[PDB]
Amino acid sequence: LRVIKRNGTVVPYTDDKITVAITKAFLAVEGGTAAASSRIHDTVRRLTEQVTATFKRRMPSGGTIHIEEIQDQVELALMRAGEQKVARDYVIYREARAAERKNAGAASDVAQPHPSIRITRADGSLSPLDMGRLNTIISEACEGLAEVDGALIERETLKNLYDGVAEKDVNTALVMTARTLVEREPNYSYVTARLLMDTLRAEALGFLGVAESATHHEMAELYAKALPAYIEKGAEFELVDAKLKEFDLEKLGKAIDHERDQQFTYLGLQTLYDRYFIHKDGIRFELPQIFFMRVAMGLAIEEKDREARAIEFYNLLSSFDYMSSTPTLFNAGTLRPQLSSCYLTTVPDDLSGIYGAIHDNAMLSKFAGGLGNDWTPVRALGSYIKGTNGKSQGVVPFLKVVNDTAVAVNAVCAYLETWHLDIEEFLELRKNTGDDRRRTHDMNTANWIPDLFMKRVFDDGSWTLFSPSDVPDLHDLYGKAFEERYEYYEALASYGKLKLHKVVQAKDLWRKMLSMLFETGHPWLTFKDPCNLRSPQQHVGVVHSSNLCTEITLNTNKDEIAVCNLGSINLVNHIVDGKLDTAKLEKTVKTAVRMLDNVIDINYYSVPQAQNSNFKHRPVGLGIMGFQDALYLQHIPYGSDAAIAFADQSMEAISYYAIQASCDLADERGAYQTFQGSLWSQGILPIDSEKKLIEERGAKYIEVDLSETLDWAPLRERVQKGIRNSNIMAIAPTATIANITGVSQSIEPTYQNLYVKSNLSGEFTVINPYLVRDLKARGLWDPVMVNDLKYYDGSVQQIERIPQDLKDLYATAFEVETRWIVEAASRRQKWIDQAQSLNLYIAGASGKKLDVTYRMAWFRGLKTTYYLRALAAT
Amino acid sequence: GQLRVIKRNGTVVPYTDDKITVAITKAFLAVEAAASSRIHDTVRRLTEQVTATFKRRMPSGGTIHIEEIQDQVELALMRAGEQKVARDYVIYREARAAERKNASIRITRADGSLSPLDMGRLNTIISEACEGLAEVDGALIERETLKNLYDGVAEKDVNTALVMTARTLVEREPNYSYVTARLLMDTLRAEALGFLGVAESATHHEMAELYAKALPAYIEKGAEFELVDAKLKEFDLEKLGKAIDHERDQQFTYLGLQTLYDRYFIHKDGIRFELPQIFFMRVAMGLAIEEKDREARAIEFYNLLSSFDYMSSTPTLFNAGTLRPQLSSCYLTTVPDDLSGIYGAIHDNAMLSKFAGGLGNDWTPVRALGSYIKGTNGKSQGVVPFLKVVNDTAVAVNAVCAYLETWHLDIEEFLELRKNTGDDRRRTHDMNTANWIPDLFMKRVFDDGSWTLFSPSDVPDLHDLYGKAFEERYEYYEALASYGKLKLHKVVQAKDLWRKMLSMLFETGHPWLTFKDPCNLRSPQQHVGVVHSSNLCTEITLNTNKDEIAVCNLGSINLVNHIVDGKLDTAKLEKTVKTAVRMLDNVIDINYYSVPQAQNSNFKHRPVGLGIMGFQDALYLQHIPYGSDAAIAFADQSMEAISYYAIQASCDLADERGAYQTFQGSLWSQGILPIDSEKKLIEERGAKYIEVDLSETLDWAPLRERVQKGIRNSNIMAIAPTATIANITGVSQSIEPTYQNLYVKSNLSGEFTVINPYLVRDLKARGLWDPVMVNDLKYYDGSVQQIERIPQDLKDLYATAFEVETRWIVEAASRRQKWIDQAQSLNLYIAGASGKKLDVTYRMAWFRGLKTTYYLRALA
Ligand SMILES: Nc1ncnc2c1ncn2[C@H]1C[C@H](O)[C@@H](COP(=O)(O)OP(=O)(O)OP(=O)(O)O)O1
Ligand SMILES: Nc1ncnc2c1ncn2[C@H]1C[C@H](O)[C@@H](COP(=O)(O)OP(=O)(O)OP(=O)(O)O)O1
Ligand SMILES: Nc1ncnc2c1ncn2[C@H]1C[C@H](O)[C@@H](COP(=O)(O)OP(=O)(O)OP(=O)(O)O)O1
Ligand SMILES: Nc1ncnc2c1ncn2[C@H]1C[C@H](O)[C@@H](COP(=O)(O)OP(=O)(O)OP(=O)(O)O)O1
Ligand SMILES: Nc1ncnc2c1ncn2[C@H]1C[C@H](O)[C@@H](COP(=O)(O)OP(=O)(O)OP(=O)(O)O)O1
Ligand SMILES: Nc1ncnc2c1ncn2[C@H]1C[C@H](O)[C@@H](COP(=O)(O)OP(=O)(O)OP(=O)(O)O)O1
Ligand SMILES: [Mg+2]
Ligand SMILES: [Mg+2]
Repeated sequence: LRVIKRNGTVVPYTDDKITVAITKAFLAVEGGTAAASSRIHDTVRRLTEQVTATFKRRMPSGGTIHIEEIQDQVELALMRAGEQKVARDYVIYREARAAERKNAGAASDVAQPHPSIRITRADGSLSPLDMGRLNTIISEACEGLAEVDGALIERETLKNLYDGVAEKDVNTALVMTARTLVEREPNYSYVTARLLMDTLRAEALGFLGVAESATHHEMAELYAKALPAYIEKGAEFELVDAKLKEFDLEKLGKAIDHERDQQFTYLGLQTLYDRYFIHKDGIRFELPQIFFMRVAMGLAIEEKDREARAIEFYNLLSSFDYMSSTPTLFNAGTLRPQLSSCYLTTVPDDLSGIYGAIHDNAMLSKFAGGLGNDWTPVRALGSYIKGTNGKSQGVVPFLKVVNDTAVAVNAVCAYLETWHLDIEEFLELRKNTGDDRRRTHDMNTANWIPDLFMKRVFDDGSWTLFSPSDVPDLHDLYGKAFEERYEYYEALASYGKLKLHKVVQAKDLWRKMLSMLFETGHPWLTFKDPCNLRSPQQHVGVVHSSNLCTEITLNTNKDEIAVCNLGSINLVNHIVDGKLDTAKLEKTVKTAVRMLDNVIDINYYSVPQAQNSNFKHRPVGLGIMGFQDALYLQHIPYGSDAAIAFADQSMEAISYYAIQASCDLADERGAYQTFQGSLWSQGILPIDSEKKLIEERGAKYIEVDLSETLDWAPLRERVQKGIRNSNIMAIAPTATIANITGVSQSIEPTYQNLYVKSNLSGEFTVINPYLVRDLKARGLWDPVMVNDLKYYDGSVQQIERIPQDLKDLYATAFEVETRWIVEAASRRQKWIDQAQSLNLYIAGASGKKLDVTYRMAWFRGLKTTYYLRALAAT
Repeated sequence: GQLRVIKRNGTVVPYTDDKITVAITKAFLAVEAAASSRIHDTVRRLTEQVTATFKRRMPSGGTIHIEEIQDQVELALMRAGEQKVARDYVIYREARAAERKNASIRITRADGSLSPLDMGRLNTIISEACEGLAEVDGALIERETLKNLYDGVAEKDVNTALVMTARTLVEREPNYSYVTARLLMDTLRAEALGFLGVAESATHHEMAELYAKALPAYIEKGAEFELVDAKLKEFDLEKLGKAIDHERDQQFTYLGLQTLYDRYFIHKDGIRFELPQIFFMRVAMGLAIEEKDREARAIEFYNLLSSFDYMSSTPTLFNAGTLRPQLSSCYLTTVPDDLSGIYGAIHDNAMLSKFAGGLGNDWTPVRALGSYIKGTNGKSQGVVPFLKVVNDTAVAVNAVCAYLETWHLDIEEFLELRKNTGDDRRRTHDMNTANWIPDLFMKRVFDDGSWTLFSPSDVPDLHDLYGKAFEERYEYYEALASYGKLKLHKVVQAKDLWRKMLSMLFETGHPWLTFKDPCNLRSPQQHVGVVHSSNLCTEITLNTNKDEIAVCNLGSINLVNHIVDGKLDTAKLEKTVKTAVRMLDNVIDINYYSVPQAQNSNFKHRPVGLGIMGFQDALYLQHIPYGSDAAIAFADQSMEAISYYAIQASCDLADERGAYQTFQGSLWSQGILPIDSEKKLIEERGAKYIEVDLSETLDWAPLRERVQKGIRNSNIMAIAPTATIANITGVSQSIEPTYQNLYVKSNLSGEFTVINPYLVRDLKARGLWDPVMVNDLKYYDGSVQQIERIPQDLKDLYATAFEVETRWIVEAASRRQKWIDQAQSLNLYIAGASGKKLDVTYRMAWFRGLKTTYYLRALA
């Protein structure tokens, strides 16, 4: 055994040097009277033995170890023996002599580090790294952001570079060490996006022949030069609609604001660049502000004032005040643009029309469309079939054809009404096990529940199943009319005059519905009668189901496939110093509704009955997003009366402006064809729809708040003169567009304040930017807090240092009681003419808890519910 | 209690685990990115350790300093092996300490009002607490206590701070034990005098006048609440108040005063209103309640108790002077061989244990497994199923020791009743056990003979026979059984059973070894009964029958107070013994008897048991090592003188009160004193099997002549364990050698290390007491054998229990037993664990004429 001295030399391993060292430390804390002590000597030689033994235990016949490796094991032996005073003075003294070595080494230091790395160009030529341009992009990137250190990033980058780096991976190196900093300061996310933009500018501009490279503020003059170059190459490759050349590109080139690139989060820019920016040969040649300008232009190709409206639409989009739906963003400004990709259908009870509906499913899904299918009219197991002289097997064998079409065309949701004789088989279609002939693992399902069924649940009544072919009028009836006609058929079956039927207990079927929702996630629960009694289009059709995402309530028939034309307001951009900017909200809603009305005319239609319904009724669906983040800005916890109040009044405000905007389009473009007879014609607004719903169903089964903070009487008058759209509002999921704009999803509570993305190199944690901002004000943002958040997967509950006001404000989806989410949705639904996609989160998971929850959802006048997220751990 | 942390700048905050967790976590994070997931869990363990250490150090709460916490955090990290984190914690902590160095008090009275701290009174109570003590520093106490105070500190917590400060200094200078006690007295005075209303507070000097005022108030208030016998009002309370000596409160050690305050001083609604000297006067008055000259005897008894020259037994201290006083709580019974008497005996156990009494049960007469029962036509299952009922009764009434003779056919099951594993129906985990060993059995061991087991129902006379009559009769039954004339029996080798007995004593601690024949042959009462067993603690040898439950009336002499100038003070010793024997004879008459068999035996035979304590300390004051012939001679001659004065005292009481009812026929009437009965035992057993020193130093012949004229007590002497009364008087337990010279008292008040005060005094006298010596003693757990600086004479003197050869203990015990008419509780200590060493140890105990042995404390 030998030891590597501090500097090179090798010497034999001598226990004495260890024994002397430890003895020095004992004699330092004690006096000299400890010099001759059997105790010290016995202790030291014991510590020296277990140290020397440790080196023997890990190695065979001799070896070599570092001098510091021995010092560490000496401290270990002293420490494990509980020698606190001797161990710490050993550490202190040892560190004092390390300081003298470190300092003396720095005094004798010589400086060589030079020159610089040579950046390799694409053509293969070497070039010295530009330090001036490197400082420019990182400074313009840290511009306007707090607690960001540009010099810190430049130093950490400069480390991981080698002679012969390419300018390609010099930017990625800047990005790599920029997102590693978002964990301790979220504002680096903006810095990370601004650095990545440098690659995009070089990529796009170099492709367009404008410039081989450029900085941010250099875009103040280059965005106008790049736009006409972009349109010319875009149309050349048939990636952009040639009609866009009819715009005044010089005027639009000046309207572009290059500073809005600074708004992007890293995730938002990645999203657009990966999937939305136009490209050729893998090269993205569409820059972000030109992307927003393309969408604006595509939405204005038929406006009288092309440029003025295009600028109005570009300003709304590029500022993140509002964001068009995913299909609009992707296809606006391109040939035959699919601007809407959400449809509702109803399937007729004949074989030709069944397979006509299968055919429509395939065509509508050819470009990623989502579908709701009303299958209630199709006759159930045991029904007679003339011509065949046999008996039907019901809807499920046809749903299997639907299921395999969805697989073949690359989602769809089937709806069935609760008295349908196939309902029991329907509830089990998504079980993991069992007969596969009775499963549709690639198709969604939803219950179309009449009020009467829930009434029978509340009252422990019975419930009769029928085949629709024996009761063909029930599906189209609703409200009192349905309940009278249904009880007539019920009495008929009890007197043997309607053979094909099944009597069950309503509570038993209800329990089966909730257990399948819990076990399989399906079928979802949607309510037929509020969707129909509150539909503004009752005079010209019937709502036969909702859509794939359960927020749309539009009529369907033989000649009408309803189309959802969607967009969402960004509530975050309408919160100022803690308050809702009522004034700015009206301006954004007015422009949003116009853009959505334009979508109807520009949209390219594949099936004629989808064009027919859109042109006849002109429904749109204006939603919201950033609700949870808007609560943060007001310091309102989602589980409070104050959040329920904000949800009520914010929807009432948007609703007023949205309805008012539709009146303005009616003055300019004329009311939609079927306006005459609609609820709007009768002066029955959504707030009035709630009142009549309570009258119809009865206060015994529904209770909803009816408060109002605005004056609707003047608007209730102007609406009767005409509006442009049969439906205005719908709150849909906003997965992509919330990520693009950097806000929370629609109305969802935060699912978790922390997530650990891991998809390239290492894993990068992302923490709720609002949570960290509040923890700074309290002075509670530090390394230990970060280590606690990871341990608790982002939950601020049960960490002592956070005060209770923040534990409540940053409660996660599974630690907010479900009643808050339902009551909030209930008050938003008072002002929405369609519905809202409502995910529910339930910890504890019991059939009892599901019962009280979905009874409450119905009792509070909700039209739809969506996914159930259930945990049985609590 | 409330754990309060004192900041670096005086302020006070509540104790919060989180502060420690955050600090330790920062150090973990300073070292390390993916393996950082285990930080939260390991840190929470380390925090829990630290919090548990302060809970264990301050179970009732208290104050603590930041730097004290910091040191416990470091120690916790260091013991866990977190070398990287620990060293980084140290470096950072020192860095901040470097940075820091460069860059009034009011009290909350019980009524909630505030007032500045009376510095003047604080100086006086500290100064008066240091009176007469060397190496005590009143200024240090004041400065160190002030560091632990703060603005708004509760009144009581000031005294607590004083007591805690003084208590930690006990390990540096033992006299601080007296300081700690005297400082504690201040809260006792305020608590008691405020309750009685004679004063709201008082200093020690003020008690010179206030004790006399507080005695009448105490008797009246106590009598009113039925906590004191109303007859104590008949005493001249003025004359007894003047007799109280306030300076005797300055004698208390901290442990002794704390013991009296927690468990003895009369209390009402949680308030002790009985002060120490009043406590001793109540006991004295309680023991003098039937005396002709009540005041003179009460003063006589008060002077004996309050001086610590002698201390009555715990039950006497508890209950003397109260209504229906249980002054004795130690009993012996014998269980007859019939079911009604078996359950009568169990009924007696419950009744006698109703107030913490201890019991010795003789179960030998109950017939063994296999015996015929004419109740039915079945077989007995032995004594153990009934011992199970005894066990459950001890548990339900919560202390009981069952005795079984060595030929009993259930003995092998009896030997295993305290094993930790096995069938619980063959175990009695809450009941003690002891062997009742005949001399013949040991003779068989010495000679490697056989041994036959019988059921007592076939040999019902053996248990009461002893000596040569037992041996003749036993060998008759032995031969009778060898050829079929005795159905139920079992032959074994005596050596094999003896090995099992010793193996069970070592592995389970039970059963103990006691010797039936020395107890009976030397009993003064052989003419009226038979000793059937010893008691719970193995020091008492008294007769029992169906009409007589024996009662132990006990007290012990403090030998420390009878050594002056390194020599035994026989004049003072004579005075102490005479008064002590009187007090014990009074206990018999005053004691309330709930069982008539107990009253009958006490009134007929009037046995008492005067013992000793402080023997080890008495050796220190003479510089006599326990392991030396000088210790044997002191053990011999000190008990000889005590026994002489005690026998003389009992003659004096017979002159005054009459001899006890069964005196005629006793060994006393035959002129057979304990020294004579020892010589008789030698002749009876045979010199081959016993050897005891028979030297005398006193002139016993005239006393032998006087004893035959009449004595007051059938038995006089017994060395009991003195755990509590030795702690009250601050002396070593009974005859035990020092167990350890250094240990950690882990009380509910906190923790403090105690160091042998005689050892510290001798080391100071030689200039060897310093911090290095302290750490040497802590390292070696009090042992001085491996400390080179300590001279050899002190190494011998301060050897501890496991370092004194067991032969020394047995010989000293053998010499004491020459003079004692009953027995002595004798613990033995064996460091070398082996059956061979156990064999020679307990053979020697029998061979040296010992009556009993007690616990075996062993190591391997
Ligand atoms: N022969 C050896 N074998 C093993 N460990 C050794 C040996 N010599 C030294 N060490 C270890 C034990 C101590 O922790 C430390 C010794 O410190 P020290 O005696 O000062 O030696 P060193 O390497 O620092 O040289 P120097 O004499 O200048 O101090 O290194
Ligand atoms: N006064 C002291 N207090 C505490 N520990 C000490 C003291 N003196 C020595 N030691 C311990 C810690 C050191 O590692 C070792 C002494 O070796 P020493 O050579 O003086 O230090 P070192 O090896 O760490 O540095 P260097 O040799 O470079 O001066 O023993
Ligand atoms: N061969 C078949 N296999 C399975 N289902 C069938 C078959 N033929 C008909 N059906 C089902 C599909 C429809 O739900 C229902 C009605 O079928 P359809 O072709 O429309 O007859 P129909 O409408 O001309 O006459 P009717 O409705 O009066 O019986 O029967
Ligand atoms: N209230 C408390 N309860 C328990 N331990 C505490 C408390 N305050 C501090 N500590 C202990 C835990 C660690 O050993 C150490 C941590 O020091 P620290 O948290 O910095 O307190 P501090 O007195 O130094 O105040 P600060 O550092 O905030 O000025 O002190
Ligand atoms: N960076 C660190 N490295 C190692 N240990 C640390 C570190 N930070 C804190 N600790 C440990 C030791 C510190 O005493 C404690 C945190 O207390 P801290 O307030 O930072 O210092 P301190 O309490 O010793 O002095 P002060 O509080 O007066 O600044 O936890
Ligand atoms: N039912 C029983 N179960 C167990 N042991 C019993 C039972 N009855 C008696 N014994 C035991 C208890 C004694 O040790 C022994 C003698 O008891 P017991 O029959 O009451 O005495 P005895 O004197 O009245 O009758 P015996 O004529 O048999 O001596 O038998
Ligand atoms: Mg060195
Ligand atoms: Mg600190």
